[PDB]
Amino acid sequence: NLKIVRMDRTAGCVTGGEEIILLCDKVQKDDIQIRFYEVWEGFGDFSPTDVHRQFAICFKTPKYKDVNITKPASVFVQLRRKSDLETSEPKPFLYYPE
Amino acid sequence: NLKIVRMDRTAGCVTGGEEIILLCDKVQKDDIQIRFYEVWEGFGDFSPTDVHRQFAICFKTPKYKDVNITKPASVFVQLRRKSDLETSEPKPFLYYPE
Repeated sequence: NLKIVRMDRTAGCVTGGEEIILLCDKVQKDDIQIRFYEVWEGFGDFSPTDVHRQFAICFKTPKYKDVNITKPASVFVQLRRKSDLETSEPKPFLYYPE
Repeated sequence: NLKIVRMDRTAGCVTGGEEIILLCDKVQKDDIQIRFYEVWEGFGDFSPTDVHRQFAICFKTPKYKDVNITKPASVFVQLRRKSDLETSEPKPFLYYPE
């Protein structure tokens, strides 16, 4: 089962598109997503080639639901397997205004 | 043989101590170093537990040789095996003034 071991950033701008490196326990590159949620949900933008040897993922943050927030919005991020929707424990993530 | 596949930062402040995540091809956690060089050399600060499943390394940058530079200093970074001193191809890295 799924685990986010580390992320180099736990915050990002509401506009999205910012690169993060996430370290995970073993995943399958074609059966993995990164889900940001609050239910609002957005997905990390990456392809299977951005999964590094099943143990890391380089991705770009999704745009948050509201790019006009005036203060930070606390969300969660989890790994999720596409096939059976199994998830990791969530990590907090802070979206901040532009 | 050794390869730096990606680093989340390719620059840092001369004072060192900044966290980087490096993605690499397979290493042994007890037989790996990260060497910054220009011969001046400094080493990434990490322990074997900071090596993630042999495919990534979380480390802190070394302090540069001169913390009083007034413009950026271009150095190289390589993986190096401690046992036999085998190295990866170098990646450029820019140190910048405080």
